[PDB]
Order: sequence, then structure tokens, then C-alpha cells
Amino acid sequence: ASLPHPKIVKKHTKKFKRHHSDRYHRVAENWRKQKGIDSVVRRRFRGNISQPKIGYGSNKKTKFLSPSGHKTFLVANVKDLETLTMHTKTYAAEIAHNISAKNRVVILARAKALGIKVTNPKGRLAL
Amino acid sequence: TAQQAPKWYPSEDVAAPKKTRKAVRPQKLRASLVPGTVLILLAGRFRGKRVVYLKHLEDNTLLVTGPFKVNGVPLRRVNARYVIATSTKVSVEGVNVEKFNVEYFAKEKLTKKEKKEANEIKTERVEDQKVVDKALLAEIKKTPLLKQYLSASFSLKNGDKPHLLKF
Amino acid sequence: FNSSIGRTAQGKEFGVTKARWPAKSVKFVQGLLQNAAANAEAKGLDATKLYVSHIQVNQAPKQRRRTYRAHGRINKYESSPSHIELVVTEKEEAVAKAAEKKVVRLTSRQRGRIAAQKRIAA
Amino acid sequence: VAYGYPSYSTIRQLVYKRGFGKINKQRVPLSDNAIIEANLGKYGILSIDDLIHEIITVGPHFKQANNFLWPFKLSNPSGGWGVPRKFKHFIQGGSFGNREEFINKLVKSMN
Amino acid sequence: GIDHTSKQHKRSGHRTAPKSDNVYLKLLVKLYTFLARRTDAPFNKVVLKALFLSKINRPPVSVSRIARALKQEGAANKTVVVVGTVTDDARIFEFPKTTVAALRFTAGARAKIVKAGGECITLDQLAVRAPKGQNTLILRGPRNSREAVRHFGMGPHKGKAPRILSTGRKFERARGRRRSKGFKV
RNA sequence: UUGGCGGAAAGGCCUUGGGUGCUUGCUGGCGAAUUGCAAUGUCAUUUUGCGUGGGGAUAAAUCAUUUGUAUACGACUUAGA
RNA sequence: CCUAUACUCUACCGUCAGGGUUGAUAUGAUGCCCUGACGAGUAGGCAGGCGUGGAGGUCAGUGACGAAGCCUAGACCGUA
RNA sequence: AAGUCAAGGAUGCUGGCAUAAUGGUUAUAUGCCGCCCGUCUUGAAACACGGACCAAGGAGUCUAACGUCUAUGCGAGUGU
RNA sequence: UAUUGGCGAGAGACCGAUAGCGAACAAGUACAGUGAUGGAAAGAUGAAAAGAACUUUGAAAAGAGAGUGAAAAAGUACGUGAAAUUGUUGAAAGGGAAGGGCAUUUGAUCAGACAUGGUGUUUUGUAUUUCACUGGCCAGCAUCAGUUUUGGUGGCAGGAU
Ligand SMILES: [Mg+2]
Ligand SMILES: [Mg+2]
Ligand SMILES: [Mg+2]
Ligand SMILES: [Mg+2]
Ligand SMILES: [Mg+2]
Ligand SMILES: [Mg+2]
Ligand SMILES: [Mg+2]
Ligand SMILES: [Mg+2]
Ligand SMILES: [Mg+2]
Ligand SMILES: [Mg+2]
Ligand SMILES: [Mg+2]
Ligand SMILES: [Mg+2]
Ligand SMILES: [Mg+2]
Ligand SMILES: [Mg+2]
Ligand SMILES: [Mg+2]
Ligand SMILES: [Mg+2]
Ligand SMILES: [Mg+2]
Ligand SMILES: [Mg+2]
Ligand SMILES: [Mg+2]
Ligand SMILES: [Mg+2]
Ligand SMILES: [Mg+2]
Ligand SMILES: [Mg+2]
Ligand SMILES: [Mg+2]
Ligand SMILES: [Mg+2]
Ligand SMILES: [Mg+2]
Ligand SMILES: [Mg+2]
Ligand SMILES: [Mg+2]
Ligand SMILES: [Mg+2]
Ligand SMILES: [Mg+2]
Ligand SMILES: [Mg+2]
Ligand SMILES: [Mg+2]
Ligand SMILES: [Mg+2]
Repeated sequence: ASLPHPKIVKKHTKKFKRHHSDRYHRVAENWRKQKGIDSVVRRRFRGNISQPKIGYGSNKKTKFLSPSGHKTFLVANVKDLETLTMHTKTYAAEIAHNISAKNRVVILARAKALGIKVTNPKGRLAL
Repeated sequence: TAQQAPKWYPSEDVAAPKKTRKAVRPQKLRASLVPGTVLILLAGRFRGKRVVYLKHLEDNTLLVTGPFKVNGVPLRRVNARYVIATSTKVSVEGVNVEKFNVEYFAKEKLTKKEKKEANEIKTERVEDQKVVDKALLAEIKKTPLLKQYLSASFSLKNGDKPHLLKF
Repeated sequence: FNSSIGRTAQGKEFGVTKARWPAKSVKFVQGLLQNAAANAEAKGLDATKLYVSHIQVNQAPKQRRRTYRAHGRINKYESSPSHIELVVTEKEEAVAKAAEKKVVRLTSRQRGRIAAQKRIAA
Repeated sequence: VAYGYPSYSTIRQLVYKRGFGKINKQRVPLSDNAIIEANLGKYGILSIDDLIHEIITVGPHFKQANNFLWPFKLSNPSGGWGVPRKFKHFIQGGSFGNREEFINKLVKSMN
Repeated sequence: GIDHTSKQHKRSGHRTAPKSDNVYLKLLVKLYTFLARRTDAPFNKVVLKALFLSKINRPPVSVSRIARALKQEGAANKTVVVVGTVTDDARIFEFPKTTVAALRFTAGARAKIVKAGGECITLDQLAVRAPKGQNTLILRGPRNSREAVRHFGMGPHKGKAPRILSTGRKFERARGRRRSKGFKV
């Protein structure tokens, strides 16, 4: 049901991790640039980790798109849901994490009435 | 609200493609594929079998037969890219092959619900095969050993270099 | 936890060279074993099919004292106590059978090959 | 540099395959005589072969034609440089200097 | 690689899209960039670049300066254009009947101009009266009359106003300023 | 199945006799299709387990005790129906 | 004959420069679009953004039908 | 001539599957590469110094007086 | 007019238990020093103790049950309960380190799209419907475009024609 789009290609699907996040526990794997003077990562020696740069930027025609082909949009209620009434082929609803189940059923009912795609239609449901 | 809004939404009307400029000229077959040539089937269910070539069909396929009495290859269509044109030539004047075309070979496509859990032939197709092969075998009987040649399969032996082999 | 302990012959039973006789630990563990057997016979268990299925030890909070060292220094002298727990279970029979249905996906060529073999054989 | 005396054939192949003009400081592919008669129509030059003529027969407006021509971005030669080691003189078995008429083969390989 | 003969990716150094966030100035520059794009007149481009200018590059233009500019021959009936503000001047006593287009007018300047029979014009009314600058006369105020340019290029034998807070005797009028105390600059 | 030969890591080579199957040495008859225009289109051998039904045989070692030709402890050397 | 992050061609990302585009209907003129070139980087400078505590406004926002927090070789977006 | 075209960027026909099959993630294996970070230094993997590990805290701030620049208000005045 | 003391008040774009006064608690306390002096750490069960009666193993502590409670994944070592580090279970690898990057195999694990409007009523609930297709992944062939590589062959021109 998505809009036609080019083939989504990611120039670097692997996550950029901070140097020595595997070595030390205090060093998290969120990316920080090595500002050291002897750093092989900063000097870009062969066989070391790659650094994020603008050449890895995604195509603007396929940026922010899910593999389904839409852009996700966080919703908390049906009034936020109804903004996507005319844009079902470009946007996909995403029910926020702090929505109760008795409201999630209402959002899901309105979304299946309006033809809007929900990308988490399994939150807090019972069976 | 959780997310605010986009200030402008992308329009949903899909654009039209440009008027392309790719005409479809007919296929130019290679010089060794003349009607009546013995080909060697390189792939498929009947791989390694020698079959006579009859007619260049519409969708760039070659209409062949075994004959079916000889090696069990029925009237069939193959791809010209997956055969080897052996220089052994038989003359196929005397057959009315103009009956067959792409709609003669129809699969009668299967629905998705019909899944083969565990597990027929056209009388027209078997009689057409019987019509063509009885005219083909009269020409096959002229030169010696051609029937046995078509019945035997082709295979590469130890020391056979296909870049030096002549067919 | 066996570095620089002595060698012995009684490890030959276990293919090891280092073994000991921790009497205090054996006392505590066999007391807990007696308690678990009592709980099992109170539950009404078979008491002859009982094998110790789970047993784990982890570290309790330390109990600290002081040591007096040369040149007027203080060091720690701490016991490392234990939380011990164990579960003895009845030895049951064979577990189960009848694995999954193993749904098969075959191409048209594979189906034709199977049909051709079924025709060519009896 | 390696330089020499170009022939009409290699000049024509250069201008036809890699032909780029400088049009308000932009590198514009030629691909049509309208561009050339718009930018060099003052001094009689109308077409790409007229430009080639002004180039090879060194005319009064060779400076304007050659400055309109963007510098040709050639590739490495397709059959190699012919020598094991480039940076000697062409006389000494290298590649630089004046390979007076052998520049045509090198440019046709590099083009 | 390239042997670069210039600095790569350098900005033009010229201000576009003024640093102010005044929405009326944004409407004015929208109108005049349309006019500069299509009216093929240099006046629109001139006032478009002048709309970008900062405050020190937009000095006020006095009505005495306007009268002096109108006293040129053949300019008695032109439309004065001041990209900026117009301040008045009590140093004049008579004022002609001209029309003045400007961003701002001080109260005294507007009163003087409308008392002399003329009129004060905004730049959009100027645009609908003269889209290509018909019979216009652009005026610029003096830029090098600020107090900051006195101290620009300070050095020996420049005569260039040392940066000082207190003035008078004994505030830098000594050794380095007269020959009786050492040397003279 | 008879008779040999082979010890370098032989574990294989040769041979007698009969049985049984095939033979494209030659001439015939029938069959193949639909895997749909290709999809390795699956054919090998390596180990283990579990069943049947047919043979075959019904032990030691260690700990503990002991010895002192041995020994830091292990180990080693001995003994004990 | 082999192959460098070098040269050629193409795509994509960003930057810079030059341009086009207020016409009606529908949104965003800092918007959209076209063209060309360029992209190493310590000290350092500048710009655009991400995140945290609190304050004004707004979403008549979420929430005991479970907020915040914490765990999760489960998923998605972004070069980050 | 109608029109056609390889003329300012790929269309046509056909098959299989429609599922973890392609793909993503993760662990392992294999080929090649990969010295430990931060720092002072002409020069650090250094037989130069700090660092056993982990949580939390942790370092260009505020003020008086000013320079340039920018924005705003008024303007021979301005500053309640 | 001043007022970091005292008494009494009202407030805050302040801090929120390693912060804020040293001190949110029996804090200038415990404690150290001959002494002058120095000087901490330490908040939170639950709405309500309803703080586990009673049975059984144990010498006992306690455990196992039972029970209270909305919840003992709240048991006076008590809100939430991270990391370092540790135990058990499961999975994987391991010939003088381990860890990492590019690429893929193998194993494990996982998201997405597969309806679509549609001639059509072969229809039941008589207007729901009866529906053949739809669109996604992986490929093959033909004719082209751009870039490039490797061949075969033809016609010419020059030299001491
Ligand atoms: Mg880490
Ligand atoms: Mg360095
Ligand atoms: Mg040791
Ligand atoms: Mg010792
Ligand atoms: Mg002592
Ligand atoms: Mg002492
Ligand atoms: Mg080559
Ligand atoms: Mg070389
Ligand atoms: Mg470059
Ligand atoms: Mg621009
Ligand atoms: Mg704060
Ligand atoms: Mg929650
Ligand atoms: Mg984890
Ligand atoms: Mg996978
Ligand atoms: Mg895969
Ligand atoms: Mg994998
Ligand atoms: Mg790994
Ligand atoms: Mg190496
Ligand atoms: Mg030194
Ligand atoms: Mg050294
Ligand atoms: Mg030092
Ligand atoms: Mg140290
Ligand atoms: Mg911190
Ligand atoms: Mg405190
Ligand atoms: Mg304190
Ligand atoms: Mg609870
Ligand atoms: Mg709790
Ligand atoms: Mg707790
Ligand atoms: Mg842990
Ligand atoms: Mg081509
Ligand atoms: Mg070619
Ligand atoms: Mg000749």
C-alpha cells in the first residue's frame, strides 16, 4: 500500500561504535570521535574502525523511510491519528509507548477504519 | 501531542514516467542456428540430449523435438542461449510447423490455494508430435548412425576441452 | 578455586589431580540435603528416585575483622560466607516425542522430479 | 609533462569525445553546435569542426578557442605507458619530454 | 588530486538574506528580489543589496544632504531614495517640495518634508511608482564619520586617535607625543 | 571357489573352475512428454545412535589398607580371597 | 601481465558558486528546481545540530486498564 | 507524406518462490589486514608518564569597566 | 542609613540525601588527639503490621509448607534495585593472549510487503457480495543507452613511391 519509491540502499548498515567500547565497560558504544594525538582511529590507519562522515548520508528520496516505504509518525490519540488521513501512502502511525491498551484499541479501530498503517499493532494486547 | 507535525506533507499523486525510447527490434540469431540443425541441450530436464531444431518462435525461443520416438524429447521450446549448434544438419522440408506458436504452449496457470500436498497430456500435442516425427525419421534414415547419435546423450570426458572442441 | 593446593590420588576418580576434604562445607551441605529430603517426604515424593537437580552457591555479605601488620598498618580479615540453595527432583521418564510438522516448500521442478521418480519406480 | 605535435585525427577524437567549454565559469559538455555559436559566434566559429579548424590551423583566435576549451581530463593509457619507468626523458627510455609525433598514440590510448 | 589555485568552498563574503528577523523587511526584500530578478534594471539590485546592509553600513541621511543633492541641475524633480533612515536638520531653514522614499523617517524629518509640501514614501510605494527606478536618486550616508573609524589603523605617524576612556592633560600627551619627553611618536 | 605371492606403512596383486546377470559385435519393436524456456536440481563417503535376527567372549583398573629398592605432595616399587 | 583511497565514467552524500521559479488551487520563497566544480587535516576559528536540570506558552498531550526508572547478541529511523 | 527512430538517462517477454527464500542482526569459522589508549614531544607500541575494575561527582564560571561586530528602539538627541 | 547575630514572619526560574549548612536522622553527636583543635557516616517496608498464627525437618539459627497483604519480584539485611564482580543453567569457541575491520560460509534469531480498486454478482446475511487477476523477493532471455575490455576482417596513404 506504500507509495512507489526507489530501492532503499544503506551506505553503511553497521553501527558506528566508539573505539575500545569492546575493551572497557566504562567506555560506552555511543560514537565519540577520538581527539587524541596518536590515535590510529583518528589517523585512519588500515584495519581500524570506520568513522561517520557525510559521504555515508542516505539518499534524500529514501531518507527517513521504513522498509515498507513510509515515514513513521508517533501518535498518542485519535486526533493525532487523523492528521494522517490524506497521507496514508507516505506516513505510518506508531503508537507511543505510554499509551494504555484501552486507548490502543480505539486508535487501532480508527486506523483500520481510515486505512492508516500502524507499525506497532501489538502493544499491550491480551489473548 | 507526541510528535508535533510536519509543516508540509509530500503529495500522494504518483507521477507518470517519461515517454521511453526503447523500440523492440527482432532478434538476430547466431549464424549456426539454421532450421534442421542438431543441437545439444546444455541445461534443463533433457540436458545432454541431442535434438533437431525446427523453427525460430516469436519470443526468441527455438522450437525443437527429439524426435520423441528416438530419445523421448517431445515437441518443446527452449532458449537459444542454452544450446550448442552442432554442424550435423538434417533437412526439415516436409513438415508443416506453422501450426505451433507461443499460445500452443500454455501452462494454464495455477491458483495459490492449490498447493500440491502429495501429487494429463493433450491428445493434440501427442498427435502433433506423431505427425512431425514420422516425417523427420524418413530423413533420418538416409544418413547412417544418425538415429543412434540422437538417441545417445552427450557428456564431457576426461581431457575434453570445449574451447578446442568442434561441434 | 584450586591454585597452589596440594595434589592427591583421590582425584583419579574425577580425572583431576587436585582435591580436598572441606569438612565444614560438607556439614552444611549434608544438613541442607537432609532438610530437602524431609521436605520431599512431607510432599509425598518417591524418596528413591530423588536426584539433586539444582544446587547453587553464591556469595553472602562479607563479615569483616582487622589484621595488624608491620609498621603500624591495618588490613582486612574477612570471612566470605555463602548463600546455598538446592532442589532435589524425582527422576522422570523419557520427556517427549512427536516433533514439529516440518512444512515443506518444493519448487515445480522438484515436484516434477519426485513425480517422475514415483512413476519410474514402483 | 609529455608533449608533442598532435594530428587532426587525435584532435578530432579529443574534441568529440571529451569536449567541454567554459561557460560563465562552468564546465559545460558541448554536444551541440548551438553552444559553440552562442559563445564563439563573434569570431566566426559556428560548429565543433570550425573550432577544430581554428585549433589545428593556428588562426587569429586560437587563444579564445583554446581558453573556451576546458582542459581535457584524460585517463591513464589503456595499453600502459610502454616504458617500465615513467619519469625519465623519452630519449632515455622514459615518458616525459617531446615525443614529437608519438603523442598521438599516447593520447589515443589515454582518451 | 588537484593543485588548487584558490581556496575551496569559500563563501562569497557578501551578505544575503539579512541577519535581522524583521518580517516587514523580509517582505520588502522578497518584493525587491523579484524586481531584481525580472525588471532588468540595476536600481532594483542596488536597493536589494542595500536592504541587506547592517546599521553601520546604513548611516542616516540628513534632509540637508537631501536638499544639497536636489540642488544639482536636472534633479529638482527626482525621487530621493534612502535605503535607511532620514533624520532632520535644524541647520537649514528652507526645504524644497521633493518626494522622499525611505525605510524610516524621524518625526522631525517627516514633519519638515510634509510642511515643505512634499511627501514621505515607503519603498513599496516607490516600487509601484517606479519599478525600474524612473527618475530616482539614491543617497548614501557617510560611513567613515563614526567614532570607531577614528581608531582604525592606529600606529606611529598615522594620526589615528588612540583608544582611550578619559581625556585631557596627563592622559597620553607625554613621552611618545612630544620631543621634550623622549621622542614624538 | 582352488592355488599362490606380497612385511617398508604388507591389508593388496595374480590365478583355477563353475554359477548367475548384462553386453552397444549386429538387426528390430515398445516406452519417455507436464521438471512446462534454466534454476547442483539432489545419485558420493565419514562417523554415531537406535531397532530387529544370526553368530561369538564371559574382565580389569582405581581408591582404601600395606610395602620402602621410592618419595615435598602426586607419582614409583611391592603385598593382600 | 599484477594492482593505490592516484586518473577516466556513473550513482549517491555534503559544501561552495552561478542561476530559474509568487500565477492561479494547497500548504512550506529561509521553499522547490536546474547547472558546474570541489571534498586530507593537528593547534585553532566558525557554522548547523543531538542530549540534561529548571522556567513561560501550547498540545482541553501520556498515565494506577500502569508514569518515570532499570534489563533486553528483539525491531526501526538518523552519517552521527 | 503519414509517421517512425538507437534522437535531452530501460524497456519488453518469461519462469520460480511468495517464504526466513533474499536480506538484516548476532555468534563462530576462514582469507588478508589490525601494537594501547590519553599526554608532553622534532619524534611514542615504546625499556617515557597516568590508568586493576565499576557507579556517582568532577574543571573557561559570575561580576565591574571596556574594544570590534551584529540585532533592536529612538535619533541631534538619547537614557522611565 | 547599616545589619552573614537574635526573635517573628513571607517568599524563590535555588539544592534535592556523594547535592544543599559539617549536620533532612539521639550532629557539633559518635570518634581521634595531652591539648589547642579536628570531626564524620547514617533518610524511604506497606494505605494499614495486617511484622508470617499453625504443621513439619533441624540441637538451634533457619528452611520447606501454610497464611497476611493489591503486591513477600514489599519479610524490620525491607520502595525502585544499575554496573563492577559472582553462582547455576543453556549456547558457542579455544595448539605461547584475547579483543577489532572488510567479505562471505555455517548456526541461531528477526522485521517488512503479498489483501490491492478491478469486468465481476459463478452470491449468501440481499444490498452485503460471487470474485480471474492485483503486488513483493530472486532470477533468465531479447533489443537498447553509457563506460570499458578482448578479437576477427576490409579499404586506403607514406618510405629509396
Ligand atoms: Mg564498553
Ligand atoms: Mg603525532
Ligand atoms: Mg602455580
Ligand atoms: Mg606454598
Ligand atoms: Mg600482624
Ligand atoms: Mg603500633
Ligand atoms: Mg590490460
Ligand atoms: Mg612501471
Ligand atoms: Mg578530490
Ligand atoms: Mg544558491
Ligand atoms: Mg541546577
Ligand atoms: Mg512502564
Ligand atoms: Mg547487554
Ligand atoms: Mg539469516
Ligand atoms: Mg543470506
Ligand atoms: Mg550469519
Ligand atoms: Mg566475533
Ligand atoms: Mg599483520
Ligand atoms: Mg626528547
Ligand atoms: Mg625502547
Ligand atoms: Mg612526567
Ligand atoms: Mg601505574
Ligand atoms: Mg557523571
Ligand atoms: Mg550531606
Ligand atoms: Mg556533610
Ligand atoms: Mg509490586
Ligand atoms: Mg517492591
Ligand atoms: Mg529492594
Ligand atoms: Mg553483572
Ligand atoms: Mg553496449
Ligand atoms: Mg565491444
Ligand atoms: Mg604500399
